[PDB]
Amino acid sequence: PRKGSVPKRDVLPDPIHNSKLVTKLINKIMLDGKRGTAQRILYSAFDLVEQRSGRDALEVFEEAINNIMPVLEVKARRVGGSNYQVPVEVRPERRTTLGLRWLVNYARLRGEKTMEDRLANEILDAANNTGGAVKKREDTHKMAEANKAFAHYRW
Amino acid sequence: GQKINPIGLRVGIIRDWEAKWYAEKDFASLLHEDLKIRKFIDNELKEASVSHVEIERAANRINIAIHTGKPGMVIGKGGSEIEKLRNKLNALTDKKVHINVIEIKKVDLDARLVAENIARQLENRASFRRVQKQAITRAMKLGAKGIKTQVSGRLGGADIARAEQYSEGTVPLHTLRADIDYAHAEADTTYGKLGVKVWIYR
Amino acid sequence: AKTSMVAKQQKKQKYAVREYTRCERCGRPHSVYRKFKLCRICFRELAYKGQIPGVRKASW
Amino acid sequence: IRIRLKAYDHRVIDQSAEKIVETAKRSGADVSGPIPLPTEKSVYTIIRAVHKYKDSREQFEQRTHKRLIDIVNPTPKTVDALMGLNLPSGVDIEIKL
Amino acid sequence: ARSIKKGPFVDEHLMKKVEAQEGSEKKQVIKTWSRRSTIFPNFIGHTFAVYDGRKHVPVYVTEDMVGHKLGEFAPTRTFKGH
Amino acid sequence: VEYRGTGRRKNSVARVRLVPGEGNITVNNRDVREYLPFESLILDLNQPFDVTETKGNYDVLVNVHGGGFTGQAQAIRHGIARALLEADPEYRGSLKRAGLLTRDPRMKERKKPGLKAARRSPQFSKR
Amino acid sequence: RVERFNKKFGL
RNA sequence: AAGAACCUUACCAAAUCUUGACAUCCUCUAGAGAUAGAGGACAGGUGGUGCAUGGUUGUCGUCAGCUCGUGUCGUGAGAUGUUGGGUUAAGUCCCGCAACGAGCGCAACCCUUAAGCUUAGUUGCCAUCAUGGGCACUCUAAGUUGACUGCCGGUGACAAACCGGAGGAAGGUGGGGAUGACGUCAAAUCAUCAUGCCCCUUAUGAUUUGGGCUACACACGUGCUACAAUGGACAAUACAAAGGGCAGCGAAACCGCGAGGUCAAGCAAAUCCCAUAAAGUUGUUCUCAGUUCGGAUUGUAGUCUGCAACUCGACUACAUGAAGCUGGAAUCGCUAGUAAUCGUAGAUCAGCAUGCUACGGUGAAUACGU
Ligand SMILES: [Zn+2]
Repeated sequence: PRKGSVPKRDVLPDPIHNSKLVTKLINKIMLDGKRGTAQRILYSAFDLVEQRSGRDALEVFEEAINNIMPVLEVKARRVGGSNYQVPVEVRPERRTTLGLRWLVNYARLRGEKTMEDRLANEILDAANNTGGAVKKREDTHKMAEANKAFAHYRW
Repeated sequence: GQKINPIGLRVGIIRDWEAKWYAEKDFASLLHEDLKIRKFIDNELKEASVSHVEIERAANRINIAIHTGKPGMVIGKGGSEIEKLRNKLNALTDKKVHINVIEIKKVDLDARLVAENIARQLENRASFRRVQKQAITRAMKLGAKGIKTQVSGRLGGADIARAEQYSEGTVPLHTLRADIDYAHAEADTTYGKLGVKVWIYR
Repeated sequence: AKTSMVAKQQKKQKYAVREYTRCERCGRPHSVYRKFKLCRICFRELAYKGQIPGVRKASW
Repeated sequence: IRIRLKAYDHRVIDQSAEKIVETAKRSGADVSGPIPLPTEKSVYTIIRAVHKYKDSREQFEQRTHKRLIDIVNPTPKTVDALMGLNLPSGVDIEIKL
Repeated sequence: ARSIKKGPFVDEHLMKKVEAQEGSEKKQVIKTWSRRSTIFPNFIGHTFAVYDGRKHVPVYVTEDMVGHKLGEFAPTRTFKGH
Repeated sequence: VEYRGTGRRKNSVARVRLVPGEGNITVNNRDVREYLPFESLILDLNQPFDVTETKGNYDVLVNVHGGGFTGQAQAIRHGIARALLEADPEYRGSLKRAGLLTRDPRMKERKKPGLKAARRSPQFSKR
Repeated sequence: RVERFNKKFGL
């Protein structure tokens, strides 16, 4: 807004895994205002995945949100007959908003049945640099490359 | 419809209703009982200077207080006509006790009497710029902190209607704790209806 | 119109499905309370002068 | 002995209640201090416009305040003040004996 | 509709002028307004002139009408096409 | 030898009664893990107990009224902490730095007319 | 129809 | 329009009426029924013109404005003040300056919300005890506390202010309301009401029955229900508030597969009733198909209110099983307990809501900047 800036809202850790990267992933999972049926989907997919792969539940999830952290990205201006897409560098707290919704809306776009395991097959494929969520820090990373020419039009 | 009836911003706050009584049932009868009589002092005492009526109930009998800026007229010598209304209202289906005449002296500081020494001077065809400019003119001498006035409509015949407001002193309408009076009226003439609205602050 | 239709509503009609209220100040059918017998114009035009007990505005 | 207090304004419902409870404390009898009971707010929204403008409305209301008073030792001379009618014309008292 | 415990509703004068030629020679059409009364078996054979608002239009009561109302068989609106 | 405190949150009122004992919390004839349905609320209504570092020293003994499960699981935590500046009031420097002696005034908002909600306008088409 | 009517009521 | 089967009802056809359906002064009998047979001074109009009015109302817009006296400047129209350096949500404040002051606005005085403290203890509350007894706890509501850039650092010497800090329940007009300047639009309203001018007066007035506003090739505005697996279904199991209630809420019992019926306590109501909150939670289950999804449309058989649900009311049982797989061009709301979903409650009301005015439970995501 014009007048200035504001804070955000600072959420207290999970009961169990003891991070705030799993409270801010329920707020991406929650919908319509129902934190009941979002905490089935998020503790039934740390142990629907913890079987499949024999290391911890939180180091195969937290490497599943660090292949997805887009480091560059495009923003726009106009010219007067063209409208060029500039590439800007991404802050250290916006890469954590996008990795966590590039992982949860690339899960309703999947052909499994119950979203215990869509979210479960997407934290284990995305841990190996592959599939849906983690081409999209690659969709979004040529566009900051193709446009490497228009960088001087920056702010 | 831009601004708000200074009795309406100010009842409850610093004003008190002109019907101080209580009913749960019989509210639909005990209210329209009063309109039935209040509109009877509004044709019976039309030619005297009354500016409020209250209607106070206790144990199946009423206690009215007409405020009559010109007493002497309302009563009669020896109370001979303050009772002649009392036997006129008891035909309002009860015995209607205790008419009580209080007198107002500074008779130009009342938005109901002022409003009508204007509104009745226009049906006798006075100018509309000196009927009002002489009551902004009487009422700061008596002590007002601010008076304001306005006539409205077909002023002097003219086929197009305007509003012509003169004013004086401080009349702070928006402040809540300040007590401000007001009253419409309306003159009727060869041309239609006039709109006299007076506003006194003190 | 009015002054013909109100004097056929202060008149007990056949079947008591047939008592429409119709305000007892002006005559208007149209939005009329029971606790007052006063439509939406007259409640506001009377509760401003102050002649309806216990009423003020509401600011909660 | 159980009595009730009503009025649309609170200014004469304590000016009344705690005015005449020591009309009982006059003689030999003691009464429970007045107990306030849940008061009610009714509310009616109407249309400001005489014609076609919903969305511009106006609200009003009307309350009723209630008050409790009960005494614990009536004498032959503690209810002969029952008709001490001095309440200021708005209040409505409820006696049930 | 009406109920089991209430009967059928017939308008109290559509019966008397029908049970007044109980045993009579011929049937002349009966002049009605009561579109709202039900049809009994008694009417079977009658041709009533009901009211559709401006004209009494006639229909003759048969035995497949014997649970209906008198005015289901008399249009009120007119609509030829657009 | 029990301490006292009322805390409110959002139209729930809960009266809490700190005693000397071991970790356990009973609410309205019930064990709160039958009372509270998420493990999210039973972690932070003993937030007071990890800021002062008296993790297990008390049995809790709550009485609740109003609201739903969040506002009751949260009017409580304002009892546990407004009954522990009553035992050692010199605890009060640090139970107030975690922001735990705020009543939290954020209530539910009036509905306004000609709007479909507090702040939700009707759909605008201009033509 | 005629029989149905009488049966439902009593006639 | 905060309630169209009659009435409402201001339109239609038939059946009818003349000082009038309303002021004022002088039990049987024909009938769809009103109605009948028995036992003049004048009213009146929901007729016309909102471009002849008064009152009331939207709008730009809660935007920071809109001027006046007296002085000066200008041949005058006009200007100044009201600009300028700063800052503020704010013509809000300081400083400067041919202006010096003042009015309407702005803020604040008003409510309702977030911590307390005296007064009080039924109908409320239940700590210390077996509901007796208690006023603690919390609730109710009167009085009265409280929030002012008071204080404390350091950038400003335009001087205001600005960022941070510490007592605090809340910190910088706390959160939300009422509160709507001068004028603009010859905006809306002669139909709620009153009314100048012009019309009608065996009618353009008046009373009934029935019809109509519910008409359907179609095009638009506001909503509602869904297209499912964060779902269906059918079982155990918790937790709110805000309000209505006399010829009106209407319990427990019984009867019904169900809408609901018959009996009937108590309550003019902090006591009693409406009143189960539904989301939620623990479970069995179904496993991607126009499906157990979805609930339109019809035939049937019923329940209620009412003189009467035929045109044309809500509900329930059984059968019927429609289009709909997340939306073209473009378009809308919302900055916090708000958006989204979920349920309750009121006014109109015999009867009928998906609409309007309220109320609380669960409750996010983002605001780099300009
Ligand atoms: Zn009216």
